Amino acid sequence: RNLKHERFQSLSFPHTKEMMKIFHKKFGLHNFRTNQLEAINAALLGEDCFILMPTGGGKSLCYQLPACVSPGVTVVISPLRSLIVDQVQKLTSLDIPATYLTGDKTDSEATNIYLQLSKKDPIIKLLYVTPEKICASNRLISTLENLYERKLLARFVIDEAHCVSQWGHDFRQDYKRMNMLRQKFPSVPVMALTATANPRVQKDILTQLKILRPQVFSMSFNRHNLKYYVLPKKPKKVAFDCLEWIRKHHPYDSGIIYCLSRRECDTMADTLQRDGLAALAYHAGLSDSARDEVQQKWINQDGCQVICATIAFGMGIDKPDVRFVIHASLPKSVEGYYQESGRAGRDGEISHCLLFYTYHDVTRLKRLIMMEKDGNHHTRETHFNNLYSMVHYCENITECRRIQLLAYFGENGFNPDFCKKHPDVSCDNCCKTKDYKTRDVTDDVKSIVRFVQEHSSSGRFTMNMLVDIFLGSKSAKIQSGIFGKGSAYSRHNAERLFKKLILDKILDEDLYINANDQAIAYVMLGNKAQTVLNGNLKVDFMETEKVSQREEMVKKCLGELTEVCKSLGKVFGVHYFNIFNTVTLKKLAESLSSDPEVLLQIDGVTEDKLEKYGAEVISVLQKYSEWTS
DNA sequence: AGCGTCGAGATC
DNA sequence: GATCTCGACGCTCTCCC
Ligand SMILES: Nc1ncnc2c1ncn2[C@@H]1O[C@H](COP(=O)(O)OP(=O)(O)O)[C@@H](O)[C@H]1O
Ligand SMILES: [Zn+2]
Repeated sequence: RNLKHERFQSLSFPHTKEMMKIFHKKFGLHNFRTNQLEAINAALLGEDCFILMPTGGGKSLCYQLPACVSPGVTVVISPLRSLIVDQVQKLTSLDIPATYLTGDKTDSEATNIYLQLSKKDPIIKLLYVTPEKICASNRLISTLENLYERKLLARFVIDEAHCVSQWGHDFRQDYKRMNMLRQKFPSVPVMALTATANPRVQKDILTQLKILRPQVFSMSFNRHNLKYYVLPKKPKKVAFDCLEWIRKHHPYDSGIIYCLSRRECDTMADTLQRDGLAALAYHAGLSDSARDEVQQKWINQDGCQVICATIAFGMGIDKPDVRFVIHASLPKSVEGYYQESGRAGRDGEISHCLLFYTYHDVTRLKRLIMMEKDGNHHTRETHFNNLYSMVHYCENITECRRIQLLAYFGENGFNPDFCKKHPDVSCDNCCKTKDYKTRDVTDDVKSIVRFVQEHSSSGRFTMNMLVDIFLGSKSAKIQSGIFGKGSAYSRHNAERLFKKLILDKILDEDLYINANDQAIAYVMLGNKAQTVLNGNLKVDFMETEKVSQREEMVKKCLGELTEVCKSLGKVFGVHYFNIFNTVTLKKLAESLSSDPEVLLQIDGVTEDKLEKYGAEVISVLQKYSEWTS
């Protein structure tokens, strides 16, 4: 399914002259990434395009570049004004005419937009818009209708297209009403983009939007620049480990910490602030005035380094230079973990994804499923399925996590040499230095299964009890059926081995509620236990035991350049990263050159940007002129 | 009633 | 010095918009 659009890879096309002209001089880029040239060409031939790329893939270019090289205006549908504002700010920073009708623009300002569009001489190529605006306001419609007639409606871009699927992680009703846009404007090319790896959703997007035979541009959803860590969660020193970790690796960079509840966010946020870390809580419990102040401070890096957010609310804001993302608890599913931690490092620079794990968090999350009241169906059983798939990600400490994540989406092709060919972004499992031998413990398992069967006739021994008992400890509750046999086993391997008999469907768990809300998991038996007792299924387990002077100047240079962007930001009324992105800055500093003939040969440096932001930047770069050796 | 935490003492 | 064990003591949160 990962096709090759050999037809669209040619530079022989008529538009190719002007397109490359805008690609080099307006955007300032030099080389296309995977499926970029193919997707761009296709869009410019009037084809219905469907873009599937992971975060940071390069989805923005697939519609932003065609709009610049097209008669008329491209109409882009986005789900949030926050996303819209960020993209328009990036575009206006390149002197590319664009604006938006989100709804919080007063009718007077709104009308000024409709004016520039009506002249039929519009200089504006990109018009971002929210879905309820199209649905509710028939004022917008009467404008578009005029553009269609003069053949100036270039195409309908549908950003975040996964919002149309009820099977998607972010469903929106107004996206269902997008089919009415194609009905009135059938001649107009439609383009859908998404960063969803879930194929069942990818398929559903096409079915719901009723796009007739599109060009499907797929890609490997492996996140090339994310370091995946799983770490042992000693509860109650999460904040300390986060504080310690952040200060060690990324003391002066923004990040996110995801917590299950609004309260735990406040708690996490509180602990960090009083120790001198710029942390704020972020969730739906905040007043609207508060919410706006948080995102002001976090996005612009003005008095807030870290937000402590609930998953639902954390999706609502973003910045491209998020250097780390920490999950304080255990995510509900692997797709969820992937999309959540995936939003780190959109700017393509290395970023870290830390999951704090303990199996205790499982029983908590297990009870949440039982409680909630939309209806206890055998679909909510699947919420349990996803959960088990998540634990597997955490318990698997040998197989490359990149393979594990992609395997969950069923991605085929990925080379397991990646972490080895790319040491700088290796995951923890491939980071783990030593080897381990797998042994057969069927003998040991039989005794165990027998033990549980005897005292169950729900359950009467939790995992901890069972481990203490089988470890031959002195905290053990009963020294009868298997006391002292896992004497060989450490309390690390004894633990994991017990975590692996609840993952092979060998021992299920009991969810008794307590004399209080925190539920306990008594151990029972798992269906497959007899296929083991039959003399059939075999079991296996795997016991687990200076800077140089020029390099010093680029650091100093890069330091000043960042603040200059921050200042230019407040002046031009724009986020600091919509001036120069992190990669642009990093390459500028490493040249130490003031020669514009060398600077324009760097990604992100354009004639316009080096003209209205140049003077301030070149001044700083002049100081290091005597170092460009 | 289970469960981390954590100081004191065993063990390497 | 660093990791383990024991066992007394203290806290346990139907989540998210
Ligand atoms: N082909 C490319 N060449 C150079 N830089 C690129 C390219 N594509 C994207 N980028 C850079 O990557 C950053 C984010 O890419 P973006 O298109 O926003 O990814 P996505 O839209 O998938 O989130 C942008 O700041 C842009 O400068
Ligand atoms: Zn790996």
